[PDB]
Amino acid sequence: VFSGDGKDFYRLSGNVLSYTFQVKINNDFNYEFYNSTWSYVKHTSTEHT
Amino acid sequence: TKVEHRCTTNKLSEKHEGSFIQGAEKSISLIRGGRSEYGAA
Repeated sequence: VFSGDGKDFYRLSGNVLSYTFQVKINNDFNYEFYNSTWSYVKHTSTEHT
Repeated sequence: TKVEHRCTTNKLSEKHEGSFIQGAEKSISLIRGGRSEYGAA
Protein backbone atom coordinates (compact mmCIF):
# COMPACT_ATOMS: atom_id res chain seq x y z
CA VAL A 1 0.00 0.00 0.00
CA PHE A 2 1.04 3.63 -0.62
CA SER A 3 0.14 5.59 2.51
CA GLY A 4 -1.22 9.03 1.64
CA ASP A 5 0.04 10.03 5.15
CA GLY A 6 3.73 10.02 6.19
CA LYS A 7 4.16 9.58 2.35
CA ASP A 8 5.62 6.05 2.05
CA PHE A 9 5.06 2.55 0.64
CA TYR A 10 4.40 -0.33 3.10
CA ARG A 11 4.01 -4.16 3.15
CA LEU A 12 0.96 -5.93 4.67
CA SER A 13 0.58 -9.44 6.17
CA GLY A 14 -2.12 -12.04 5.34
CA ASN A 15 -3.06 -11.78 9.08
CA VAL A 16 -4.68 -8.32 8.49
CA LEU A 17 -8.15 -8.35 6.86
CA SER A 18 -7.78 -4.66 5.91
CA TYR A 19 -5.23 -1.89 6.29
CA THR A 20 -6.97 1.17 4.98
CA PHE A 21 -5.00 4.51 5.00
CA GLN A 22 -8.06 6.77 5.58
CA VAL A 23 -7.51 9.90 7.75
CA LYS A 24 -9.90 11.41 10.26
CA ILE A 25 -9.24 13.97 12.93
CA ASN A 26 -12.04 14.94 15.28
CA ASN A 27 -11.73 17.81 17.70
CA ASP A 28 -13.95 19.06 20.47
CA PHE A 29 -13.18 22.14 22.52
CA ASN A 30 -15.00 23.55 25.49
CA TYR A 31 -13.77 26.73 27.18
CA GLU A 32 -15.83 28.24 30.01
CA PHE A 33 -15.10 31.39 31.95
CA TYR A 34 -16.33 33.40 34.91
CA ASN A 35 -15.18 36.63 36.56
CA SER A 36 -16.77 38.73 39.34
CA THR A 37 -15.94 41.86 41.40
CA TRP A 38 -17.58 43.96 44.13
CA SER A 39 -16.94 47.01 46.33
CA TYR A 40 -18.95 48.53 49.21
CA VAL A 41 -18.85 51.49 51.66
CA LYS A 42 -20.84 52.46 54.80
CA HIS A 43 -20.51 55.55 57.04
CA THR A 44 -22.30 56.94 60.14
CA SER A 45 -21.90 59.91 62.52
CA THR A 46 -23.80 61.07 65.65
CA GLU A 47 -22.97 64.40 67.25
CA HIS A 48 -23.93 66.88 70.03
CA THR A 49 -23.28 70.22 71.70
CA THR B 1 -30.21 85.31 84.86
CA LYS B 2 -30.03 81.69 83.52
CA VAL B 3 -29.60 80.57 79.83
CA GLU B 4 -29.02 77.15 78.16
CA HIS B 5 -28.67 76.17 74.45
CA ARG B 6 -28.32 72.55 73.13
CA CYS B 7 -28.38 70.54 69.85
CA THR B 8 -27.86 67.03 68.36
CA THR B 9 -27.01 66.17 64.72
CA ASN B 10 -26.74 62.86 62.79
CA LYS B 11 -25.51 61.77 59.32
CA LEU B 12 -25.27 58.56 57.25
CA SER B 13 -23.85 57.56 53.83
CA GLU B 14 -23.31 54.48 51.61
CA LYS B 15 -21.69 53.54 48.25
CA HIS B 16 -21.66 50.29 46.21
CA GLU B 17 -20.00 49.11 42.99
CA GLY B 18 -20.37 45.79 41.16
CA SER B 19 -19.10 43.91 38.12
CA PHE B 20 -19.42 40.40 36.64
CA ILE B 21 -18.66 38.82 33.25
CA GLN B 22 -19.04 35.29 31.88
CA GLY B 23 -17.95 33.64 28.67
CA ALA B 24 -18.27 30.23 27.15
CA GLU B 25 -16.96 28.83 23.90
CA LYS B 26 -17.35 25.47 22.26
CA SER B 27 -15.81 24.19 19.12
CA ILE B 28 -16.51 20.86 17.47
CA SER B 29 -14.90 19.86 14.24
CA LEU B 30 -14.55 16.73 12.19
CA ILE B 31 -11.92 16.48 9.50
CA ARG B 32 -12.00 13.50 7.16
CA GLY B 33 -9.23 13.17 4.61
CA GLY B 34 -5.87 15.05 4.72
CA ARG B 35 -2.28 14.33 5.68
CA SER B 36 -2.53 14.39 9.48
CA GLU B 37 0.00 17.26 9.63
CA TYR B 38 -2.59 19.60 8.03
CA GLY B 39 -5.65 17.62 9.07
CA ALA B 40 -4.20 18.54 12.47
CA ALA B 41 -3.72 22.17 11.35
